[PDB]
Amino acid sequence: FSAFSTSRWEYGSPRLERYNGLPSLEILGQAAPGKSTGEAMALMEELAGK
Amino acid sequence: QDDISDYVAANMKDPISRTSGVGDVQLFGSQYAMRIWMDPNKLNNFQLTP
Repeated sequence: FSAFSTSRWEYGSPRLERYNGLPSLEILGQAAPGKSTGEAMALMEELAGK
Repeated sequence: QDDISDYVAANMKDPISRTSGVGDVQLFGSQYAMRIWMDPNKLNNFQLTP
């Protein structure tokens, strides 16, 4: 095999995921104990705008 | 028309097709493809066939 090939080490994803047909990364998190889940969702949605 | 059709196929047809209550989606175009337009004279020169 060394006659007709070369080898190298590179980084790759062991597990790829898609959401609604498009490549995606799932982020799991919780709201802070003082605040509600809706506020956390809205804040993280606003952060994604940046 | 080809670029617009490819963009619609890649980013708009699939999400709409899975929208609730949408039964069938007919694309008025065509998605991109790798077109290999062969030349019979050049293929004959090199003793090659499709």
